Amino acid sequence: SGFRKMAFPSGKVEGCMVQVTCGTTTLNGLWLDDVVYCPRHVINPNYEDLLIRKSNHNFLVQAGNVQLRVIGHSMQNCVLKLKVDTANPKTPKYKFVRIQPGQTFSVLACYNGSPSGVYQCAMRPNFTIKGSFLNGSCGSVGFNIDYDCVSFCYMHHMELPTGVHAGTDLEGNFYGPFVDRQTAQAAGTDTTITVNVLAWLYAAVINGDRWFLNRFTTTLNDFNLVAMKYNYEPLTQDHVDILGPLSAQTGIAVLDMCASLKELLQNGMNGRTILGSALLEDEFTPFDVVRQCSGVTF
Amino acid sequence: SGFRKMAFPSGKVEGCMVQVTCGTTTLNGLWLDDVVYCPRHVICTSEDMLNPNYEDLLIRKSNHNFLVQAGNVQLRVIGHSMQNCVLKLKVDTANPKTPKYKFVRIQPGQTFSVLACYNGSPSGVYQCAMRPNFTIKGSFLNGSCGSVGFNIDYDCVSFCYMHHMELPTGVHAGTDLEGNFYGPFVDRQTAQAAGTDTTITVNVLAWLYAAVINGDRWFLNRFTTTLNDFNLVAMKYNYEPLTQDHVDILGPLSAQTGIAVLDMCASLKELLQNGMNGRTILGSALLEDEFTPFDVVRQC
Ligand SMILES: O=C(Nc1cncc2ccccc12)[C@@H]1CCSc2ccc(Cl)cc21
Repeated sequence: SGFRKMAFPSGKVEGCMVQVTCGTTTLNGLWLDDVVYCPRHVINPNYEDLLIRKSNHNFLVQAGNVQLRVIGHSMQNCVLKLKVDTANPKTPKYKFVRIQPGQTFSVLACYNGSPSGVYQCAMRPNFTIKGSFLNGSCGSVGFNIDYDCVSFCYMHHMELPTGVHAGTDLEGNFYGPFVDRQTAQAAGTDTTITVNVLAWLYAAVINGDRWFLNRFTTTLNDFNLVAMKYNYEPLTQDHVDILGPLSAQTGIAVLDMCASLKELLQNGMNGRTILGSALLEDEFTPFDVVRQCSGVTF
Repeated sequence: SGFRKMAFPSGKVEGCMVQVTCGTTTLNGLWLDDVVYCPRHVICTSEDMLNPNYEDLLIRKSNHNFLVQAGNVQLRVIGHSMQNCVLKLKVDTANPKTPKYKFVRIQPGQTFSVLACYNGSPSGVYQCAMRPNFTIKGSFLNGSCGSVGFNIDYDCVSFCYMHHMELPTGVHAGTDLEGNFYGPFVDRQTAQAAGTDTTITVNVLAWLYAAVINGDRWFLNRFTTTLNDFNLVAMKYNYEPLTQDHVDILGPLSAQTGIAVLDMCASLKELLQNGMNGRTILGSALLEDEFTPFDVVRQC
């Protein structure tokens, strides 16, 4: 029993964190094989013009107490790739994956190439992450672990004026309509990840919290008309299919749980909590719920 | 900016997790140097869990009865001893991945990271606090016994908890790494219940200071309070008494924000009286109590 916001074990990623210094800017790098990936803002910015002026010895890369020597550099979108002479012996089995809004991942927050914390979060529908980062956290990475394979999905680049964070996939493509420069940028109005709230309501049922259940069901269209009113993302037939295993396990049809959610949105919690929360939690995917309520290991 | 419940990076602990099997029972072990630490109840059978005589069950065991597995490698047990509720299995190989470590016993209100494991394989990491009633509100299933709680400070891993059991309310009980249980619990299947839990007041105050550091001030008020008046009110909401030690501990956060501890106590009293009124503090509609004053200074 119990339901916690759980992150993947970060060990396979800790062995990849390095410090990257260029000029006065120090941030984090991801050392995989003989390449160090880091935000290109380490170099009105014409990044082609800025990178051409830099030589390999301008980038000081530090892996623990060992300085790696840079033997090449190239840019791929908003990520700088520093070719190093040494392949990381701790390189795990990995993939670069781009995630969709609503998908969750673990973030290994780093400062000066040293991991300081690990937390679980979700890519918001507005493409920001509500992370916890300070100055020097740039280059910190988001990931998921599948068996023995680390799927890198995020690299931190900046903080928006509202305190939320913006970054790219490992190929340098930003999540969201953001650019890597000091300019007027704002996160769009956020919405609640509906499929994730439903997954969390199923997790509450699996943990013995049933007070919010009711005899009612709803059509997908009627639920979505309610979801639009409360700034909740539309629930698709794909989401309903994805919730299938949890619906079979608890005996509560997805549209039956949708009527519970509709009543919760119109009436509130009434002083009650669900899994120790007075708000509807949306940072657990259906897969996260199954994984935690079954104990899958890595 | 931002405030998350952050766990320590678990890598230094992952390289210590092993599987320990004794008969039909399989649980997790912590392999540090040439010793594997695990709950002693790994030696318990079916008609043993109610009233086990661990000394009697252990004397009947030999080293080869304990199967220890580190990844795909079976470690050879060359000795065994019991220290309180932990079994110490001497192995023939020192863990090359052993980090700099200490065994520390924590007090209620202290937080730590838990590396939840099944079959010696880490599955997740989360943050939690030792409740005032000595239980932890963890996320543990069958086979998670032997999973450990820890903090990392200056490259040193301080092991503070080892998971042993789940109480009937879904809360968890365990020991420090010397085998001493936290709370009035025993590693027996006899009727045991967690005491009434209370809110960790010093942690709620630390979290209110974290909210102020992050720009949220809506809950502040023009009032102050005496420590005694705060404790009389707080106890009525099942909040732990705030001691002068707690007030001293909150000193640095009080100096940083410019809000005296007793002025923040008056905001807390008012929040307990009024509730949040549809508002949130650091993305939460409840008062968070699993961040210590030290965690707040660390993260903010
Ligand atoms: O509680 C125990 N195991 C578990 C530990 N954490 C989470 C669990 C979730 C679900 C089922 C079992 C879980 C064991 C076996 C049951 S009776 C018992 C009595 C005393 C002692 Cl020390 C251990 C145990």
